[PDB]
Amino acid sequence: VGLTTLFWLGAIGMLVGTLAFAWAGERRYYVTLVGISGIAAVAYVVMALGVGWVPVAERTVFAPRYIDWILTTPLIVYFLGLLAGLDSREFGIVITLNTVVMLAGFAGAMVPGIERYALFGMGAVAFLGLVYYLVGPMTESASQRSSGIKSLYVRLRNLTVILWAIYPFIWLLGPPGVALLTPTVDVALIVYLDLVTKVGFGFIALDAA
Ligand SMILES: *C/C=C(C)/C=C/C=C(C)/C=C/C1=C(C)CCCC1(C)C
Ligand SMILES: [Cl-]
Repeated sequence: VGLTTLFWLGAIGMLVGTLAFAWAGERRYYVTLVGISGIAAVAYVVMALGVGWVPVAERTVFAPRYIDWILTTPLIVYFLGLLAGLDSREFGIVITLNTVVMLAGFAGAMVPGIERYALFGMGAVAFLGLVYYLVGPMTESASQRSSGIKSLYVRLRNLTVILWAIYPFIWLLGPPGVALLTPTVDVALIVYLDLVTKVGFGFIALDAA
């Protein structure tokens, strides 16, 4: 099982999700889910073709992964913000916090020296602030909606919080960090997480609709 095989698997999974969401497509929600998995599909194909594998010191960094995350994770937060009924100002805070996490990870991965752990730490701090907004203010806000919408928000929120919290550990234990986990295992774990936090996320929304 090679890296390219794992990338192709993620590509196929994202593509199936993309077509499923487009078919089922309230247009805003369905269009967002197409963007979430559609962008990831492209990133995985590019990586499957061997494009964007950047050598850094003694590790290999996958640049398309971080461009993907920077564009798709704010769309996931946007989806959750619509469910919770955020005003346009609360959106700005959480999307700003999200972008800090994603940019810090991208920069830390691309830096060869130990300064990269300083960048990782900053993303960790901003992530804790993002979790606070999901579990607190956004949950208060979602409470004002129908019982079914509130229930859907809580289920997507917990899926999001629990799984997103695993990524920094995979990053740190993998090549970008202490380089303990091997690239193949590290990639396999992230392909699984990407698929669940995007396509699984999406199908839980379809089921409730
Ligand atoms: C579809 C892709 C998803 C949901 C990716 C999520 C990625 C994260 C939650 C990554 C978080 C990170 C930290 C909290 C600190 C810095 C390193 C990151 C980017 C792995
Ligand atoms: Cl990486």
